[PDB]
Amino acid sequence: QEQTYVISAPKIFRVGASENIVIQVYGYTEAFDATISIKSYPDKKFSYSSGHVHLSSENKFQNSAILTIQPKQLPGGQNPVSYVYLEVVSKHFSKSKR
Amino acid sequence: GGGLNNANVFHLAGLTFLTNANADDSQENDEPCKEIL
Amino acid sequence: SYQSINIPVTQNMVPSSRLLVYYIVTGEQTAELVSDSVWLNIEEKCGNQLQVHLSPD
Amino acid sequence: SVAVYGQYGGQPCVGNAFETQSCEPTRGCPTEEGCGERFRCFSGQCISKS
Repeated sequence: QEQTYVISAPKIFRVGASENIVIQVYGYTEAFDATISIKSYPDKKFSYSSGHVHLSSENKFQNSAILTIQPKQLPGGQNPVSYVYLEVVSKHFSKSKR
Repeated sequence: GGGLNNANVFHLAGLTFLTNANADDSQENDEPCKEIL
Repeated sequence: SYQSINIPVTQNMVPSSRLLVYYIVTGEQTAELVSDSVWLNIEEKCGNQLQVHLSPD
Repeated sequence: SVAVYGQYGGQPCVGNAFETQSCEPTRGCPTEEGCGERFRCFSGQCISKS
C-alpha cells in the first residue's frame, strides 16, 4: 500500500458554485493524468463537470480541478437531486463517492 | 479545529475525502454543530 | 524541519479561514492519513473599503 | 506449447515453457482500495471492526 491518493472536496457541493477539488497521490514517480468528474447519481450517466489534471514531480503530484454543477443541468422538477458522484479515474485507480 | 480522528479532522474542517489510505468519513455523521468561536 | 505555511492571508479569507494540514505516511505496508486543522480568525477588511463622509463639517 | 508430448518414456521437453522480457508498460498498476471504515489486517485483508 505504497501507492495512495487523497482527493479532498468540500463536504457538500453548492449548485452553481465552482468547487475546487484537489488531488494528492503518494509513492508514484512516473507522471500520470487523472480526471476528476461530477456525475449524476446513481446512474453515473450525465457528467455534470469534469477536470483533467496532470500529476508529476513539478506538480509534486498535487493538482486541483475546478468543477461546477451548473443548475439547469440537474433534472429538477418534482424532486431535487440530493446526491451526485464525485469520481476520479487514472491509470492506477478509480473511485467514486456519493 | 482539531478533531477526534483523521476523518473527524476532515469532517469538522468541513471537508470530505476520497482515499485508499484506510480511512473514510462515512462513519462521521453528526448532529448540526453549534460550537461558538 | 519542515517549511512553515508562509502564504499571505488573502482578501477572500477576511471573514474567517480554516487551515487543514495532512500527510499520508505509509510505513510498513499500511498507509495512515494523518491530518490536523486550525480555525483562523481574519480581520473583516472590506475588499472595496467604501467610505462615506459629508464635505462640510 | 508442447507441440508433441513425450510418450512411452520419450524424453520430456527440457527447459522452461516460459521466457520473460523487461518492458515499458502502457498500464498502471491498480492500487489497493484500503479497508475504509473496516479494520485492516496486517496482510491487508479487511474485517468488520466489531
